[PDB]
Amino acid sequence: DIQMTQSPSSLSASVGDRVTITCRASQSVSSAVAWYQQKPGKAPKLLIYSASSLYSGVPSRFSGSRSGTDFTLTISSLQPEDFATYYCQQSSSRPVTFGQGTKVEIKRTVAAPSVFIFPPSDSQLKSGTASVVCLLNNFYPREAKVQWKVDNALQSGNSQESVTEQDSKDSTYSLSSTLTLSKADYEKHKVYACEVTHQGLSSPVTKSFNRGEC
Amino acid sequence: EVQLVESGGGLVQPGGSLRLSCAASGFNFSSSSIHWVRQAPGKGLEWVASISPSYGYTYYADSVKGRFTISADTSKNTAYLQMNSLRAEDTAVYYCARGIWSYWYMVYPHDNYGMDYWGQGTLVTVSSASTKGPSVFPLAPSSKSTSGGTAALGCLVKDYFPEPVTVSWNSGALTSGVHTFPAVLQSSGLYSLSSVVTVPSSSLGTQTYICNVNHKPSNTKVDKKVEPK
Amino acid sequence: IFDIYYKTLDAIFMPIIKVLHPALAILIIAIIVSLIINIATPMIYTWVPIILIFIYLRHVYGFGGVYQELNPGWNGVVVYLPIILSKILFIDFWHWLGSIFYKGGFKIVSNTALGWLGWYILCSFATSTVLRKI
Repeated sequence: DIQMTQSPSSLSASVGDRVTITCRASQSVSSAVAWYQQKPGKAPKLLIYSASSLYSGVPSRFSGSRSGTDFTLTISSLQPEDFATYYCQQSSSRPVTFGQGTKVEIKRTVAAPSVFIFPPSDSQLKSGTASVVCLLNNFYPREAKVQWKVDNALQSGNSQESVTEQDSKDSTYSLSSTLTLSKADYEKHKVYACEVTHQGLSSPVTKSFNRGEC
Repeated sequence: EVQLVESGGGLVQPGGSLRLSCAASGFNFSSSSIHWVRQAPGKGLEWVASISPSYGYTYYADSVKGRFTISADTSKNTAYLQMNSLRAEDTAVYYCARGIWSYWYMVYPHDNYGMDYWGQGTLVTVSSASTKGPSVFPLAPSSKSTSGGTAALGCLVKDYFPEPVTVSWNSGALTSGVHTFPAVLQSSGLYSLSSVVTVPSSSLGTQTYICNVNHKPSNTKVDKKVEPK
Repeated sequence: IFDIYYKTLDAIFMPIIKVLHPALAILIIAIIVSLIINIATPMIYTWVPIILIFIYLRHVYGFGGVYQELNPGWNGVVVYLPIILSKILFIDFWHWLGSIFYKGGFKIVSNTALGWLGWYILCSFATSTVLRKI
């Protein structure tokens, strides 16, 4: 069985830079190889086929090359709409196999996150469950840590966070951590605080509220 | 003027069966080969099966071999993919793709060279988890928020199955500032996602803000208005 | 008898069978024997190589032919032909067909019109067509 090892796994470039992706075949294959661009939540599209043949409509800014068993995709001048995950497929033998994928991202200046704390809604309290939400908004890079404090006590295992994909404009991220606990535990404490540690922040930022207050 | 429309996706119990159809238009179905390529959630692309109508060749992957049967009806201009003994790992979006054809095909059949056109795919979820409607809870903006800055609204879509749920603010009239975080699977087996905007503090009291949640698998539809506490 | 002729020709043509389009595979084998007939020229001598050609082509693209064994599915059909297959005439096929077998006897005569056999085939074909629709 044929395997295609694509590298790197992810990289951060900037507008106007020159990106290089390598796809190494496991064994001897023909010159027939394709490179695919896939936007988030979209179907993959064809950029290069036959390793060197540029597909119609794809700007000349793209291009492929073949060095032995090492096929390579090359974006001469990176553009804002070229940011997405790129795959490499070998169609010269069955079964057909793709690459692990390469995730390309913009690089921008460090941006401090804007923290917000959201108390659980009364509509949800009466249902027997309480969820408090901490929100980091528009920051870079992705790496950030949120610390939940309940009456100055560390919480563990009751925190779930999801981070959005990089924004199409300012190229920032957004992370949200929801603290889910039973309504009985929520009514036992006053101080509810999340602690955001980030590179754009000289000191960890703790946004907090007090239960039963305005 | 070309396109491929997948259909027949949805939730199915493990050990059941589902049947997907690929309606092609704008090109010659009798000539170009048809391919099925699935993408597991968060993963990359995977090849399931490929077929060439007219000549009738069938190509299967060792993963779906025996449980999957691909076929195409030249008269209906459609390509079918039959799925038996479905398992949990087969859950993923299924893209229908047209092979790209070069004249070298005439001398040599069987040569893929690539996929030219990819349909947006259809989602297929294999699990025993039952369908559930999502609860819509508001995320109220704080009064402490900065005067001369921006507040933060939000809607908490919690405990729904299965994916996906679509969230829009003011029925699409509110675009800038929206951040719909990826849904996360709770330990309970129910997905939960949040949707927050950035609104000018001065606009809080006077201007209305409503999120419109829709969960098709459960048919649940909710329009929750978010206002200060 | 059957195995010696099969296994011997299979091992040689297998490389160029799986890869080459069966349409071009036949066209080359046909244009070649056509020129093998212009070099040698006995008609019973020529039926011998063609009849040994027919048997192997059947072993290869007939039902269960080594080709259908290599590739599943495959409706059949070694080529799809446009316009030319729809424009080819039976009368022209018969005259050329008769050129190889009549040889001596009734001359071709004018276009259209048939010998006894041609009319028997044409009417039996036209008769079985209108009765099956009933």
